[PDB]
Amino acid sequence: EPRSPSHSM
Amino acid sequence: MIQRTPKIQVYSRHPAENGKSNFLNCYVSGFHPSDIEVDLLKNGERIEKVEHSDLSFSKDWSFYLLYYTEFTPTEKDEYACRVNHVTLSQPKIVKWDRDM
Amino acid sequence: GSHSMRYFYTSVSRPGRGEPRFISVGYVDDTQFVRFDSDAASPREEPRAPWIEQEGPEYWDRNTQIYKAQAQTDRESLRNLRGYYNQSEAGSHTLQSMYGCDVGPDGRLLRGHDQYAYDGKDYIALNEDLRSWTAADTAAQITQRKWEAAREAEQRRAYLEGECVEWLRRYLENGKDKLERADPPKTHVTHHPISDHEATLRCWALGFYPAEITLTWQRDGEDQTQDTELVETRPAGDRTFQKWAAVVVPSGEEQRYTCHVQHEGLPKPLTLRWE
Repeated sequence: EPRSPSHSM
Repeated sequence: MIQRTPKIQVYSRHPAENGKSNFLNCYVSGFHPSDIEVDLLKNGERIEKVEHSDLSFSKDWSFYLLYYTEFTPTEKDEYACRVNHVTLSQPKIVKWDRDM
Repeated sequence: GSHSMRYFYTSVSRPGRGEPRFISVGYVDDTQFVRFDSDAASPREEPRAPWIEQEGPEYWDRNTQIYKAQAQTDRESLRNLRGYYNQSEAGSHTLQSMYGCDVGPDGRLLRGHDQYAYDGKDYIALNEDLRSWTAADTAAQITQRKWEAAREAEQRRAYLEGECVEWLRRYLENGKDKLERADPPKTHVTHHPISDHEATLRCWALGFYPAEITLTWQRDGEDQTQDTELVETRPAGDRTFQKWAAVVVPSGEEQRYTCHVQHEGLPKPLTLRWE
């Protein structure tokens, strides 16, 4: 399963 | 900006047998950026309803795609893959050879 | 056996034509098992291998929401990176993401990966310690300080040591023989006269999994490295791979040449001949 998104670059 | 020229291979899924159902493949790899036009041709004419794999890439970040269509090879019918990419000054046409 | 899981994201900006296109694919070893495409009519995670189809609706729902959120995050990242590099707001740019885990036969984590490229250049990568970053340049150092302050490495490490390892183990249990048992190549040699004096011997390996293979031509059991045409390993389209190796030989000397095939699926290395 994919990683939950966190911060933008 | 990074621009990498596509590698192209045209080939069948199974060893070609005239009159026997097969898949015609055009594998484009090693390219950047991902914007690319790939047509399969039968006797110089664009084949409709050609499908492709989901955009993926190698550990060097270069993209690869498989374009394919179901086909029945014959003695006389000529198949090719035509690729357009920002790195190519003209379209690259690779003919299908059943021995490669 | 030893195994890997990887997710590959591609975001491509198209200023003036709406929000960037986001595509994700997931792999176990050399097998693609999921996709998502932000430009699909109703974007959702879709199965691409039979053994993932048994995951319930909560799996597909959760993953779909994650990709939709990541597409918006990548859109923000593309806007930030063209700012960092003082690039035109008119141009198309590419953000690629590649992450996942390598496990051994016992299922324990050997190595975690979480890294990024901008316009095909390495940008930032999580180090093997899963605790620190390598930044390619002063733009990537802006990202690094933002991610250090936000404790991003801890979020990535928790995933790579936890869900990545645990879900890969689950896929290997559900994929059984398709993922654990290598499929050996179907092999044959073909002969193509060039002239009365030269001919091509071509050694074929078809329908093998995984993609790793070695094909070598030998003359009297000595490798013919400098004289062999070797094509890159290519997908058959049915989840298996193809490769061939060719050598040009003097007509009537074919019997001196053997093709050697090494693949994980073979009980032992094959020696083939024109026959």
